[PDB]
Amino acid sequence: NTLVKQLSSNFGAISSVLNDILSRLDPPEAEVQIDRLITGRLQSLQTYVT
Amino acid sequence: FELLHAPATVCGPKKSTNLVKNKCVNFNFNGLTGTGVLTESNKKFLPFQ
Amino acid sequence: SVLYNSASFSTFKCYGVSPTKLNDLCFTNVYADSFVIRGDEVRQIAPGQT
Repeated sequence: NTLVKQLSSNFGAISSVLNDILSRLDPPEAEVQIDRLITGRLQSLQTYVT
Repeated sequence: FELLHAPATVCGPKKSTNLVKNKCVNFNFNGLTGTGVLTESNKKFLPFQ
Repeated sequence: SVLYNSASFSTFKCYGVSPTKLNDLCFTNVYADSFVIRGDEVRQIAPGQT
């Protein structure tokens, strides 16, 4: 349950829905927004596996 | 502008399309995108949600 | 999209959304404000500026 709850966090981005970012922005400005969220989710998964 | 605040009523001229269900299809509801299977719902909503 | 180039405005910049993507999203309670300012003060109207 704790792992699943992590999908509802901004992680410093402007929204927590990837489709929203892909829909309301262009790639050149969506790059960093996707990058930060990817980093956060990867860290959470690493902790769970450990 | 403000996004996802109410039952939106103002946006650009994109033509609607015939409704289909019970198949793995894409969808686009007031800028809400995604894919999945649509089916009839037994839930009930308050008349403002 | 038609307004984006109908009058060829001198300055046209969008924050939080791409100008070419305004033809798909659906909004609520669109506001509009207008004024007249000198040329120098235009660069100081962007949010986050002093």
